[PDB]
Amino acid sequence: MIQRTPKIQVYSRHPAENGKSNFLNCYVSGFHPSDIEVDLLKNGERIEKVEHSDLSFSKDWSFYLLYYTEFTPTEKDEYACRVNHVTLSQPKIVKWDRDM
Amino acid sequence: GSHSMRYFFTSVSRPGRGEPRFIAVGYVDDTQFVRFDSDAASQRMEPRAPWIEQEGPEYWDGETRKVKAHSQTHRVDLGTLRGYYNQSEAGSHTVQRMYGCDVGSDWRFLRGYHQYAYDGKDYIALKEDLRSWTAADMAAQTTKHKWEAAHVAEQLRAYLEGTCVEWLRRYLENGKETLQRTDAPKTHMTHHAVSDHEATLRCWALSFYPAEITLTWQRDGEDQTQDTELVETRPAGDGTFQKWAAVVVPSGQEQRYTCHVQHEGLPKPLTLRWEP
Amino acid sequence: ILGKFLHRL
Repeated sequence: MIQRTPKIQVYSRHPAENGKSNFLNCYVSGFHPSDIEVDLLKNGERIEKVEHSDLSFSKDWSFYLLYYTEFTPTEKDEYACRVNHVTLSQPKIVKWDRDM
Repeated sequence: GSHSMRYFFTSVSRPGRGEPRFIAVGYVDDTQFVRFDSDAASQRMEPRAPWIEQEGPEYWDGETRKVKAHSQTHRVDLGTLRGYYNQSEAGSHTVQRMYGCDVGSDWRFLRGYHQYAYDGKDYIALKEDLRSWTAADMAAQTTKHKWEAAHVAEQLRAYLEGTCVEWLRRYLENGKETLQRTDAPKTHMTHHAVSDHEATLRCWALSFYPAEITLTWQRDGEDQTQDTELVETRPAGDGTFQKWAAVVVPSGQEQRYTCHVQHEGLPKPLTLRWEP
Repeated sequence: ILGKFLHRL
């Protein structure tokens, strides 16, 4: 059985400008098996209205998914992506950094 | 440029929990155009790009019949491989298949594929000649022999060099505005003080299509991969992609370093430099 | 379009 831990990136669709509508993205890639839990968080609380792409995979058979939600960033609000997978000993929470 | 059509299939067993999850997706280049998901409401092959929505009910009915037959195939495959490997009924396993075709700039056939993984590793694959098989182990030799007697390679060769290429050309004509475009990367540079002694330079490529890109750092003209970080190319969610590459450098020596960007949409590759 | 493929492992 191959198991691969996810790579996780949290970023915006467009350069972030406080008070301007945008999309917040959590891209999880390079993982195996396919079962994965992904939530977007706003100030630590899950966001319900999150969409995700159709499961696909790369040349090495590892999986990738994009999870995304419409949002308007402010200076005050903190965003993060929470991931759980069988390869993780506890869920991983990755904070949105606006230059990554 | 060259183009591809690829179909990707994933079947996942669910011990004690009924029928396998099955998900099929179709791509032209880096653009998804169809899906089927066993969890979804329609139980039909469905459009995922605008340009395919105009295919009529005969196309959808046909694609639905086939994709459901692909689902049933991989449902059986899960049971067969469990038997080949004498695995218990307790665990979840995965079968994946990809097939499809590449064409050159002339839109003529270049390469075909038809290959499988079991629990994340290669199981069997059609060789580039489209006449012979690579079996990963002694279980997969069983499948190879079976497929030789049933002349599976001959059938696949006919589809790959014929039907696959014909339809890829149809899709490239009818999805022209989306599929035949090139969007060159919008590039910039960012900088972070790490300490008195070190800085991070990050070279950005944004809003590009297709996904294929090369970002490299040089120091004094020399390829430099020590102390670099390159993230996986990622979807923006609007049909374009993003990537960045960073280097950690000694304070005050930033002018030695250059970022180089190669992309189909750039008639000359770009060189970026950072200044304070 | 998909192949009309029925072969099993």
